[PDB]
Amino acid sequence: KALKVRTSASFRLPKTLKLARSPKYATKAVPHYNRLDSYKVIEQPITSETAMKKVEDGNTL
Amino acid sequence: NPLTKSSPRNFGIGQAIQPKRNLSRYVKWPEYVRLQRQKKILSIRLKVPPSIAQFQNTL
Amino acid sequence: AQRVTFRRRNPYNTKSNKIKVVKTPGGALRSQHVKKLATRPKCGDTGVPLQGVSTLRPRQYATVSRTKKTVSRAYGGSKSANAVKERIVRAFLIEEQKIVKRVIKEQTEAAKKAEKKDAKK
Amino acid sequence: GRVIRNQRKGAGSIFTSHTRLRQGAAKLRNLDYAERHGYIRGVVKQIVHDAGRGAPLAKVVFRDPYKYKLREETFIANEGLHTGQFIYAGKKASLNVGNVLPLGSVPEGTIISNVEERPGDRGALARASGNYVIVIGHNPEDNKTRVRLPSGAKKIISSDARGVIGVVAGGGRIDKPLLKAGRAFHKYRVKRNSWPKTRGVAMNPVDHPHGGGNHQHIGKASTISRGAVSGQKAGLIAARRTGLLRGSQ
Amino acid sequence: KFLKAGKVAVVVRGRYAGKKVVIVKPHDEGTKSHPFGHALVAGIERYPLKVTKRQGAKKVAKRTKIKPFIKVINYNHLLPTRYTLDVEAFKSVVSTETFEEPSQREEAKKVIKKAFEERHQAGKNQWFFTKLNF
Amino acid sequence: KRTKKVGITGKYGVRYGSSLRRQVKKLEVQQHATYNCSFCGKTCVKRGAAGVWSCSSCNRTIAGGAYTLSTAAAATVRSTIRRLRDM
Amino acid sequence: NINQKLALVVKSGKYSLGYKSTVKSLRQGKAKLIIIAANTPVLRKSELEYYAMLSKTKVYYFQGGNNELGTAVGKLFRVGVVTILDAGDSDILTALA
Repeated sequence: KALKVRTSASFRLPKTLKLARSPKYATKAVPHYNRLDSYKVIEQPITSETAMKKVEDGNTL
Repeated sequence: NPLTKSSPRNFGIGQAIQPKRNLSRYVKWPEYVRLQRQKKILSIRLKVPPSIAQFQNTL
Repeated sequence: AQRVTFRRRNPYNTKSNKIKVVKTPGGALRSQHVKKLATRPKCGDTGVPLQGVSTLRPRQYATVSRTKKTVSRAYGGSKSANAVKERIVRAFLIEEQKIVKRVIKEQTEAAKKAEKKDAKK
Repeated sequence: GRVIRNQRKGAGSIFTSHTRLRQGAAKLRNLDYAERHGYIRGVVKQIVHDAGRGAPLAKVVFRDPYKYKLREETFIANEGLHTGQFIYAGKKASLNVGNVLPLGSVPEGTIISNVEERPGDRGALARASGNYVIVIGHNPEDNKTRVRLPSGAKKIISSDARGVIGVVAGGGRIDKPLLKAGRAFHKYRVKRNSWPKTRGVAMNPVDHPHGGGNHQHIGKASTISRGAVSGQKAGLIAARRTGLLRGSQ
Repeated sequence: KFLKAGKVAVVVRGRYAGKKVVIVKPHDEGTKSHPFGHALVAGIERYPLKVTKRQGAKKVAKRTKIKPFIKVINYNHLLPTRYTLDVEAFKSVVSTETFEEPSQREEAKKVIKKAFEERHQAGKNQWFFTKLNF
Repeated sequence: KRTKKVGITGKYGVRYGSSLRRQVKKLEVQQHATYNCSFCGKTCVKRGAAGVWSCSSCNRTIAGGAYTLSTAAAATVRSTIRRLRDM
Repeated sequence: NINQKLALVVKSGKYSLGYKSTVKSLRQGKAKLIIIAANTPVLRKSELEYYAMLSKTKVYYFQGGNNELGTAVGKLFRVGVVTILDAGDSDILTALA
């Protein structure tokens, strides 16, 4: 007894212990290898003659 | 004692922001609280019948 | 003679698409985009344009020194000088009256209690 | 036939009002403690023309008695309020043009506006330009004043109903004729979409009861039953009299 | 009458605008440098910050600190006051020569600060040491 | 004197007809004219959107009638309250 | 009445018009009586009225605004507040008004 004197007439939802995930098995099972590798990002270089201008003269492959 | 300045606060409607009194009475309770209170009342305000009644009058 | 085009893929003559034709040091005329002229900051109490405060679009001064945002008084880049003066005066002169009323009501209540005691006798 | 010009209005697609320019919900303060016992000083910061309004508004600023904050409230300005006036609202405030008592505190004879029908309505009666309620009576046994409304219709109100003392601003607007359609245009263009009204009579009998015929005429009593029907009700609805009205209202 | 040595005016225009002051040496007129009715006024810049019991030291020492300033202030910029607050003691400290030279300006501010810290302790002339709210 | 009697309403030319010109003239005089400012003392201008006056050289603002600073109703109601305040 | 008496000042008598000069002369103490208009704003009314009490001066409230005080002091322009520094011929100093 001697109850909780409150000030806010507004009764908000009382902050509580939001527990985190501790799942009994991995959903994915095997972590997937990198979607987008080094080699998989950059495919072919270019041979359009006006790129080979830009390579040699501008220093941009 | 000297530098400590007496200064009344004064809560006469249009003077000085009213201080945090207990507003327990005036809370917007959640629906379930509102039910289980008002269910109690509603029982009692009703003329209840005797075949219940006797469970109020307990040991 | 030397005509000119916008720069931006907004054809339209909107505010925030205002061209100023400019001779470039190529020599050809080129358009350039006149960014909106900021209106001057203003007083809180009055409609006064508030003095000593750089104009600048709300951001253009968000990264400018606060001397240029402000003046050095009481209510700097807010209330205006005589606006403040009005409300120092008014603050101070009122506080005296509130002191004066207290003395009146203190002494008149002391007289009231004396009048009732004499009436009760 | 069709649905009429004046059955759709309800649907509310176009015949919704226009609330771009429209400033704020013209309303009194919310009631209690402060202003059901003593009173509070407002401050009129702005008087401001409202688009699509019978009479201009007043951002009257008060103080929250429970937080360090100001609330600004759009009262309907009564001829008299002026920026930097001190409005005073609630039981113990006095009879002055802009103060806001509750009909109870207000002697018979007084002239009031934004009178709350029920108390806590934040204003209802006598809010358009120039209009005002007159507090006729007082029934302190069962606290309820009799009050005259601009119509005339005298009506019993709760004595705890409020209302801003004075007559409302924009008084005698309708003095002027508009001339020129265009000014009627801009009147309604800023409110709603009723303007121009075509006359049923002119329209086809598809589109409106009066419509059609080889002469523009109605042909069956423009008076209509009160217990009529959506689409029947175009003409003089539920009339008592009709025709050129002589004398008092 | 009036505007004598004590007179607790309140500066109205210019920086100290809204800060309470004492007219330490008035001049009706006549100076070549300040051609108008002006005072020399010492007065407080930062206030005493409102101490209490239930408080102390690294706040109270902190609170009880009082900056002062000194200024030649035209009488059109001082709203003078009932409240007087005494003393001849600053007059000799606050001369016209005291103004101009930056070191000498400080010398006064160093004395006057002490004088206000003297006064503010033992609650002498309380009004002058509360902030003018505006 | 330009106009024998259209006065201000001569903007409207030959439209709307002598009655609806007259009616408006009376109120377009009233509304376009300058009050005297209760507080300032001064007298120029100013109406600005119906029932909202003014500023002269001051800036306040005052709820008045549509076409005049004080409708007669306001003045009589000022009295009505002047009388009923005193009770 | 007052209007006759301020006329008696303005012809043969020394008097100041307006605020700054009033105040200048409240601070000099030359002001024996200041006549404040009504419409003159309560702030500046209360400011004068303060200075007055430090100078122990009379403050007569000219019932009526500032266009009609200028009138009353034989002026065209409106005057918000008059001082009466010296006007021994007149009777406003002797009068409570």
